[PDB]
Amino acid sequence: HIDLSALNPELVQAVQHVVIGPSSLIVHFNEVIGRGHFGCVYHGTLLKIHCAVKSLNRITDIGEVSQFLTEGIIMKDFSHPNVLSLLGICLRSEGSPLVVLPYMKHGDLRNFIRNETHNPTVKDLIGFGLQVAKGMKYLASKKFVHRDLAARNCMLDEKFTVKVADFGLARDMYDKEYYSVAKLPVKWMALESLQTQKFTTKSDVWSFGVLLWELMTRGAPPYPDVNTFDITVYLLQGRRLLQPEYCPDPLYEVMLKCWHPKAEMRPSFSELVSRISAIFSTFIGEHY
Ligand SMILES: CN1CCN(c2cnc3cc(C(F)(F)F)cc(-c4cccc(O)c4)c3n2)CC1
Repeated sequence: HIDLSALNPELVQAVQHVVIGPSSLIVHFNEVIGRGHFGCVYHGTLLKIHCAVKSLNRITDIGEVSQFLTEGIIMKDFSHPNVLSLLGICLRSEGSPLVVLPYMKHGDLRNFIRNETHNPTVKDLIGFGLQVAKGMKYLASKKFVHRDLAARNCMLDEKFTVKVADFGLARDMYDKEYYSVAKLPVKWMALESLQTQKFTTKSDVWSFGVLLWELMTRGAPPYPDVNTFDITVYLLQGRRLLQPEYCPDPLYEVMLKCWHPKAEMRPSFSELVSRISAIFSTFIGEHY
């Protein structure tokens, strides 16, 4: 039970445009979409917009709630077609605060590409990669470092638009099996992050490379037989993930660039969009 009467009335005024009235949102607590460490996600309907609603169970304090509000306002103004949007936040006199997010029909991108009901083409796969690159170009422009880029942390909507997710108020550990313990996604991490536990846009690029390998393999696990404690040495020896069977040569060249051991020699996300755009354009799709 969070004491809403204690919130500063001026902060409450400043946050209003992120705020969703309890009266405008039905949460279907019956219908669980999924869960992370920080909370369960439920189907909801927003005044009718099908949405995903996440109950942030580790907000207890009034101080915490006030930070949450300010974070919501900040994150609400992020806006790009390949970055997950924050629809709003909802505070309740009982229960944890709620984060309202668009519903993503096709779930996470790793599960989609592993699903036997769908058969994306090589072009579709490259296209997913390009879309992540565009969304990351946007985040990097805002000086926002993801720190956990991976196919499992991108979502797919009904139009097969990819949205970079798992950041801001949606940040969580949703599948613990890919993190080693401070839980680290070691098989996605840049060589220097393994050594220092610091992350930058240049380390996001490295992870993006691994993501592109996940895409082109249709969701193979990276380095499954290299132990967590051996991966730094493996990478120091210059060894990398092998070219996927259906990955075009220039696209594997792009991946190797992303895994350069000198962070400063990796491409920018702008250069990735450029390079992947070109490679994408060499494939004929259904209508163009
Ligand atoms: C059967 N599938 C039907 C679509 N599914 C959807 C649809 N939209 C989601 C939106 C979000 C968002 F971040 F926006 F809150 C989050 C999830 C999601 C949340 C936790 C685990 C997970 O794996 C997925 C969504 N999961 C999954 C299950």
